[PDB]
Amino acid sequence: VGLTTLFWLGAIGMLVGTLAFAWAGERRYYVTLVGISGIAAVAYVVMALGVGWVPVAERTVFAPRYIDWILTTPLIVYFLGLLAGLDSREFGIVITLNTVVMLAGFAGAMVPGIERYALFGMGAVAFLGLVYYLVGPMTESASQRSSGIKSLYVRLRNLTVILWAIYPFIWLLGPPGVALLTPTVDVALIVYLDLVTKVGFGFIALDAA
Ligand SMILES: *C/C=C(C)/C=C/C=C(C)/C=C/C1=C(C)CCCC1(C)C
Ligand SMILES: [Cl-]
Repeated sequence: VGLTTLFWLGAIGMLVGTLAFAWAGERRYYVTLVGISGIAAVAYVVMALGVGWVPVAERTVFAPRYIDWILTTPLIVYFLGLLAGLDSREFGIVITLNTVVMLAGFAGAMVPGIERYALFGMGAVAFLGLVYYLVGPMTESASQRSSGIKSLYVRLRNLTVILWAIYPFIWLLGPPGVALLTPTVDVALIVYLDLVTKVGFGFIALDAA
């Protein structure tokens, strides 16, 4: 099982999700889910073709992964913000916090020296602030909606919080960090997480609709 095989698997999974969401497509929600998995599909194909594998010191960094995350994770937060009924100002805070996490990870991965752990730490701090907004203010806000919408928000929120919290550990234990986990295992774990936090996320929304 090679890296390219794992990338192709993620590509196929994202593509199936993309077509499923487009078919089922309230247009805003369905269009967002197409963007979430559609962008990831492209990133995985590019990586499957061997494009964007950047050598850094003694590790290999996958640049398309971080461009993907920077564009798709704010769309996931946007989806959750619509469910919770955020005003346009609360959106700005959480999307700003999200972008800090994603940019810090991208920069830390691309830096060869130990300064990269300083960048990782900053993303960790901003992530804790993002979790606070999901579990607190956004949950208060979602409470004002129908019982079914509130229930859907809580289920997507917990899926999001629990799984997103695993990524920094995979990053740190993998090549970008202490380089303990091997690239193949590290990639396999992230392909699984990407698929669940995007396509699984999406199908839980379809089921409730
Ligand atoms: C579809 C892709 C998803 C949901 C990716 C999520 C990625 C994260 C939650 C990554 C978080 C990170 C930290 C909290 C600190 C810095 C390193 C990151 C980017 C792995
Ligand atoms: Cl990486």
